[PDB]
Amino acid sequence: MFMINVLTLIIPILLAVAFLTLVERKVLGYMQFRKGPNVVGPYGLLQPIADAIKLFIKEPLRPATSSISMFILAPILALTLALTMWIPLPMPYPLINMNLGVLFMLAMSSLAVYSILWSGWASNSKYALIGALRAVAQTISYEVTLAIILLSVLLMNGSFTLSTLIITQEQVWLIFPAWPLAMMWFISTLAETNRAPFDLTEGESGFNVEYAAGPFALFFMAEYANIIMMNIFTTTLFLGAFHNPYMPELYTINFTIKSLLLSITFLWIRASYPRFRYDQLMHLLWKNFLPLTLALCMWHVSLPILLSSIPPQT
Amino acid sequence: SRGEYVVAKLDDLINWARRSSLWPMTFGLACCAVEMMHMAAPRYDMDRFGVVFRASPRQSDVMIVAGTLTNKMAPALRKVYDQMPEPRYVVSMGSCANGGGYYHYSYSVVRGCDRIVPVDIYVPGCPPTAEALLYGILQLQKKIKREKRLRIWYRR
Amino acid sequence: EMVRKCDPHIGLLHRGTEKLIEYKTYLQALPYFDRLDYVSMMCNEQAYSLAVEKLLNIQPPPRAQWIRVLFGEITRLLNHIMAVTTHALDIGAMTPFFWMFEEREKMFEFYERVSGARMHAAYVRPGGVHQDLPLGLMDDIYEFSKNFSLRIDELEEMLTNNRIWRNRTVDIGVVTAEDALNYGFSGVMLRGSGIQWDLRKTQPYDVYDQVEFDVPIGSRGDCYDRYLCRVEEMRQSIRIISQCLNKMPPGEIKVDDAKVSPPKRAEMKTSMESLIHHFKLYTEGYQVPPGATYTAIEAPKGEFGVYLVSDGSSRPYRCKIKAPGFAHLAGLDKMSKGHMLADVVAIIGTQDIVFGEVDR
Amino acid sequence: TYKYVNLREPSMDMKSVTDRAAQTLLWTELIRGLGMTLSYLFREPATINYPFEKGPLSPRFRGEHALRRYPSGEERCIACKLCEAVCPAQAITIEAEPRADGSRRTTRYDIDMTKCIYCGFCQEACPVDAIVEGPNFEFSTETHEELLYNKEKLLNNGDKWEAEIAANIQADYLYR
Amino acid sequence: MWFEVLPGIAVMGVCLFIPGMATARIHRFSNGGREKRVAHYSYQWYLMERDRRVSGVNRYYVSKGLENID
Amino acid sequence: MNLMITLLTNFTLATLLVTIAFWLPQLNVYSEKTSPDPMGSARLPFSMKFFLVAITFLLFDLEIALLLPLPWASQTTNLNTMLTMALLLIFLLAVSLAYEWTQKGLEWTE
Amino acid sequence: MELLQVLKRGLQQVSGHGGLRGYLRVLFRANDVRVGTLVGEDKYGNKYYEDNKQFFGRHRWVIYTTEMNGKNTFWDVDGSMVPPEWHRWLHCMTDDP
Amino acid sequence: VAAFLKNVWAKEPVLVASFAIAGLAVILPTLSPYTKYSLMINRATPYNYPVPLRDDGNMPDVPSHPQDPQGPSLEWLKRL
Ligand SMILES: CCCCCCCCCCCCCCCCCC(=O)OC[C@H](COP(=O)([O-])OCC[N+](C)(C)C)OC(=O)CCCCCCCCCCCCCCCCC
Ligand SMILES: CCCCCCCCCCCCCCCCCC(=O)OC[C@H](COP(=O)(O)OCCN)OC(=O)CCCCCCCCCCCCCCCCC
Ligand SMILES: CCCCCCCCCCCCCCCCCC(=O)OC[C@H](COP(=O)(O)OCCN)OC(=O)CCCCCCCCCCCCCCCCC
Ligand SMILES: CCCCCCCCCCCCCCCCCC(=O)OC[C@H](COP(=O)(O)OCCN)OC(=O)CCCCCCCCCCCCCCCCC
Ligand SMILES: CCCCCCCCCCCCCCCCCC(=O)OC[C@H](COP(=O)(O)OCCN)OC(=O)CCCCCCCCCCCCCCCCC
Ligand SMILES: CCCCCCCCCCC1=C(C)C(=O)C(OC)=C(OC)C1=O
Ligand code: SF4
Ligand code: SF4
Ligand code: SF4
Repeated sequence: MFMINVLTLIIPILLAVAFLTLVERKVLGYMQFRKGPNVVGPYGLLQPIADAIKLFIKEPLRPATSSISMFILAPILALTLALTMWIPLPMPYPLINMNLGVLFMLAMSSLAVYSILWSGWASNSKYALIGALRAVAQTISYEVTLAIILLSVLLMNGSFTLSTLIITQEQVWLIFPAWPLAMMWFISTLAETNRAPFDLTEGESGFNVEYAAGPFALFFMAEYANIIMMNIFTTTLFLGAFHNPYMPELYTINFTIKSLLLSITFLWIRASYPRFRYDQLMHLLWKNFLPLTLALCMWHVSLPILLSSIPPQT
Repeated sequence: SRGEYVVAKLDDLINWARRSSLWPMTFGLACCAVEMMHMAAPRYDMDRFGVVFRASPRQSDVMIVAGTLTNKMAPALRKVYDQMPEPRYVVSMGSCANGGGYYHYSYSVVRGCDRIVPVDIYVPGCPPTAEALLYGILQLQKKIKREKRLRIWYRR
Repeated sequence: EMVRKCDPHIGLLHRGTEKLIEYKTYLQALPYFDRLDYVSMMCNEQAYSLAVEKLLNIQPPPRAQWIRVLFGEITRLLNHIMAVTTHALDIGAMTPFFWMFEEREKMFEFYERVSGARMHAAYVRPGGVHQDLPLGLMDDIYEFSKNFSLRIDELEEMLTNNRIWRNRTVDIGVVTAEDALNYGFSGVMLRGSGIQWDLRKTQPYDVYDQVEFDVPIGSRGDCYDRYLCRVEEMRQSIRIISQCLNKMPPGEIKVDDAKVSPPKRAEMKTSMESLIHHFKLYTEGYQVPPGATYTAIEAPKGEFGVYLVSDGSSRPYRCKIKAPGFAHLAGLDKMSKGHMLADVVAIIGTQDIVFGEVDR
Repeated sequence: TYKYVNLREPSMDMKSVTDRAAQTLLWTELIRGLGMTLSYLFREPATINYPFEKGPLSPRFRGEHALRRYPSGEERCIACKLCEAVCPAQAITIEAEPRADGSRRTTRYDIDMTKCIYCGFCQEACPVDAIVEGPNFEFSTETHEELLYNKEKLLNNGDKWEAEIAANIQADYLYR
Repeated sequence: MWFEVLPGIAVMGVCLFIPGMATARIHRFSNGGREKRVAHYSYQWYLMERDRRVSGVNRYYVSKGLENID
Repeated sequence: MNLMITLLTNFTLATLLVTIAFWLPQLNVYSEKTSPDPMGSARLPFSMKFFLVAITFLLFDLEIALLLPLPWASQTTNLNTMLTMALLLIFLLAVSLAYEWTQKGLEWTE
Repeated sequence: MELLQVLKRGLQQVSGHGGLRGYLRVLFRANDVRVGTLVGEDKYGNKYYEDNKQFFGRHRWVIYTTEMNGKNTFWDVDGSMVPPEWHRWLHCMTDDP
Repeated sequence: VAAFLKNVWAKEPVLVASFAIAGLAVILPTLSPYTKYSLMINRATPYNYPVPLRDDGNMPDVPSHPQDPQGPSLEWLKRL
């Protein structure tokens, strides 16, 4: 019965990632004064299916790899981590209810740079390796503000428990006491997933260009699973919905609408801005987000003490 | 028979998925690049056909040779063609890619890109309009729709 | 991260255009100029036409000159839409590309209504223009111009005060005025450096001394002031188009010398002299008196010049083509030093470089 | 007669400095750009439904070539080779002879459509309106030599498109 | 117009609605019509194992009330 | 236990999709390809700056590891000492960032 | 409320194509369900429609025949299927069909 | 002390906000009247069992029952 619950988690993940590609092409279409796909299916609803079947019978690109083993391991690690980030998510009840789910997600997202690094070294292109090193340095840079912002928010929660974060936000959204943390958090999640305006793997080579159409599609769907997941996590973390315990589907509808709007906000940010130069988002992290993040971490340490608003441990 | 019916339906499925998800790599060589950009512009909008705008050359399905092919760039064209995964198609757009065009008798122009790469659709014009190029892309989709890969495989 | 040396290898679109001009007549060599700066077609037509008309010692009629200035500024809108939106597209701002190519599609409809082709019109000829404006064209040019300032305003909303766009342009590619003059820069490449120079003002051609407009001048010599100069040149092109639509005169559109411009088809089929002149202008062509001119216009990329040498025959002996992008891409190596690799694509964008005119 | 783009000194009073700092810390122009992108989201797109909806053309449009006839069936081309003399790409190849009724007619009228620059100098050099460049732009082929039209193909394009070509010439002949 | 993107958003939203609805119904099916017992701390697990021992059917969720005493 | 089952299911589905993506188009018989990069054969030049930003990540990540028990440490009854040491750790992370600034360590990847 | 008028226009687009069957026919062939004034029909079965409230480019269209010159064109519609007398009207070279 | 402050707020508003929020976090808990209640609530939270005292006979402040008057109270927490 638990295996049914695991499958009803992870097969809808793959379906939502499949149709997120359609939603991105359509929304980026209408924001660019054109249409998106509307020929292949009715309203383009068969475009992800057609594209999956196209990519899974395309010729293998057949690279000469420096390592065969890490070239196999990098998509496996990417998909495994992108599927295990979902299991503590309280929506309203997590699959795995763990006491330290926030730190679990921070750890499993910190492990996601090995897929980039191993795929960059497993290619024989030196320029692909340079791009992989830039992508890893970007991701580990923004993980610093992820961890410190996330700590500063959970100083209002009381624990690392993700389900407690719903109880924390029953009277007000947590974006009201922590909107500067929310906006630096949101741009840091935008820079974690290598999402525009932080997508330098498409700014003028990607780390995974030596993969065939199948494995590059697996990297791509792990990336969009990370995108939907971080939007759900940001929704749980700052926009926590009403939860009637006798009617859990009210919370499920509410966090689903908010997470969809936040994923469309990712789609709407990539339809609006040019890219950063690489040093410019390094400047954005180290010289702008990190001093404010340390200052607000001092503020959110000292603030529950000075107002007598320390959250409970349990 | 059953096997002929099964390979016919699988041919229809894989031809549908290939012609409905064509990814182009456009050699924006010369003035035909401007008109390929108009075929991507919101009036015609290739992206609603499933034809994405500027896929990378190692994942694209069709090479649109849009412009004049000179002698100095013909090995680069052929190298990008050899780096494309199969099934790869070639749309020749406009007169210089088709036959040399207005620079046919030049010392430095390849007289049509079909001296360099095999070509599927010849799209005529100087430039052909964006609507004429979109006509050529839909004709390429119709050419993919009547492919018989698995039927010939079953009959061999 | 820094760039020490940038060596642009070109000739990938060298077509031997101006050797092919030597084996063709003057009317036959006119459509090569549509294909040099292939976003600025009728302007290069105008530069070649002014060169041949200077060597022929004839002048276009006034309505032909107003049609040439009208379509030159429509062409300038085409080229600066191409310039600004691809310069933003290569940096990452992909959305005003699609927002402005619908307006660019409508100006290609203007070209197609007046000539029959959307891009390579062969419309501005030595002697005037090929054919008169069809009825209702000026109404639709007015309907375009009445709304196009809002399109510039929302482009300028998306880019100008955007801090990501200002980080990618403000201290990038700084060119001094003396180095821009020494490197043969022209147009916006001079005008971002604060040099007050514009060939429509200083060395005016067809009726540009009769239209009223302003020249946008930069202050810092960078990518960002050149962006602002191109946006403001789209503004001033809308201004000149309004002045051309109001001050369009009646009359003929070819010069009324039928030994230079071909006669009308009604009188080609009626008059003996007109049939002879139609015959000889479409088989031999007109003879151009011997001499060498360097005729330059203010194309939307800068000074576009033709050094045309005639020997007295109906075919050009020599036609050297000065493109702005040739000297601009030569100065790319100086403009890219002390910058990063991602700045190089922005400097290649701020120099408006179309390789058809760069390579010929 | 000139203007200065970007020669503004920003005001240094506390009001304007706090305006610029609220812009820096609260991302006001970034919300402006998101607003303009959201504004195009709710517009009707400019996308026509090709092939069922077509781009607007004029009667001057220069597409596929056609040899025309008189209103008696006699072909208009009297073999004068003006079109191939003016042809800037040398796409037109003409051979002629007197035929059985002594008329001056072609035995070869070839147009290489892959040399052709579609500029229509042939249809304006033509004294009898024989060669025209008609309104067809949807004639893409699968083979290169299918774009090498001989006299039979061009006369068949004339017979195919004449009902449209005559009306386009009827619209535009008073400008020519 | 813009509402053409809403079918894909609807499909994706149903696909995001499925996991939480599924785990809520599976938790109510596996735990006697109630929520799953949250045992983050060893006292909660002690009470839960005591419930499993006092139920007599080796199921923690089968609750025994005042009817189980005299 | 349910966590180990879920990890095994996620890893098995990932390995199955990777096996399908590496071996479903291998069944085709397409063609043998001869096939004879911005740098040609020059050895990868070392960047000191990428190493410095990775080490700065590592040291700030250790300081983050010290900062991680604060939502538990706020529950103590020695709150003046706890608040003093929390502000002292975040201040020493800020002093590390300031020294990384002022000796030009955050330059050309600022 | 004006959303009710939008829903009524959608339902009368379903009604205008002759029911749900003709609605789905034109949806899967045209990728387009708006109704127009039937301007005419050629000798092949192509049906030519106006709608002058649509913008310039959408205001004239053709629903192609399902069989032309022996070829099944139910799914294989083609821009060259338009005869020349309707090719001036459809491409807006004239106001007159 | 005022021209330098407007200068750094014009040039570097991120860092001015950073040092200002950090200064408030430093100085404001010493000026707050509610810092005392944080301590009082953390000591009012009964994690352990209240191990009772052997009644020697003379302990007037220790109750015999939870509902007795003597002993530590939490009226301040319910009221605040
Ligand atoms: C979670 C739901 C969504 C959350 C909100 C996010 C929605 C909006 C997103 C818009 C699209 C953004 C795309 C990416 C943008 C990247 C660029 C960018 O913005 O860079 C950040 C910019 C960078 O600025 P910059 O780099 O342009 O500035 C120049 C900086 N120097 C001089 C160093 C070169 O700003 C920040 O870093 C600010 C981050 C947030 C700060 C929040 C401060 C709150 C107020 C604190 C108190 C202030 C008063 C003082 C104390 C008073 C005490 C009483
Ligand atoms: C959580 C929800 C998730 C939902 C995911 C899916 C979203 C999109 C749903 C589908 C949308 C509509 C699909 C319509 C498909 C096209 C049908 C069609 O018309 O096919 C025509 C084609 C040829 O027909 P023919 O008979 O030749 O025509 C000549 C007639 N004189 O005939 C054929 O091609 C043969 C028939 C093909 C039918 C394919 C149907 C679509 C497959 C969808 C798969 C997913 C279904 C939902 C799964 C989740 C719910 C269980
Ligand atoms: C034993 C017998 C069976 C043997 C094995 C076959 C298994 C089933 C495979 C699918 C059904 C077989 C037929 C496939 C389609 C054939 C018909 C076809 O191509 O119809 C064309 C029609 C659209 O017409 P079109 O040519 O595109 O015209 C353009 C518009 N002017 O096209 C349409 O209307 C849409 C066609 C959609 C095709 C089916 C839907 C996609 C496939 C779904 C199942 C597989 C993938 C599952 C999910 C993968 C991961 C996302
Ligand atoms: C290259 C190799 C292959 C790469 C791809 C696959 C590996 C990477 C992706 C998967 C990563 C596995 C992570 C496993 C541990 C995660 C941490 C963890 O267990 O946290 C959850 C929870 C802690 O919370 P708490 O509620 O306090 O504990 C329960 C108390 N009621 O604690 C629990 O619930 C405890 C449950 C029992 C203990 C579980 C032990 C798991 C098995 C050992 C580690 C497996 C991974 C080894 C390889 C790592 C990557 C190389
Ligand atoms: C006491 C409380 C705790 C304080 C420590 C904790 C702070 C939390 C935030 C952490 C910040 C870590 C990094 C700080 C580095 C400071 C040095 C620095 O950045 O100097 C360089 C800078 C000029 O920048 P530049 O080198 O040109 O870089 C390119 C960008 N233009 O130079 C400058 O911009 C000048 C910066 C100094 C002046 C800032 C004044 C802010 C005043 C706010 C009001 C007072 C708040 C109370 C605290 C006292 C502040 C002096
Ligand atoms: C298990 C496999 C599920 C289906 C595959 C993922 C869903 C389809 C995504 C298709 C796709 C789109 C639209 C796409 O645009 C794209 O290019 C950026 C891809 O990467 C190569 C894609 O994979
Ligand atoms: S066919 Fe014509 S317009 Fe096209 S690239 Fe060639 S010269 Fe330019
Ligand atoms: S359109 Fe021009 S290039 Fe083509 S055949 Fe006529 S004259 Fe020659
Ligand atoms: S088509 Fe016209 S110009 Fe050409 S040979 Fe015939 S009559 Fe002369």
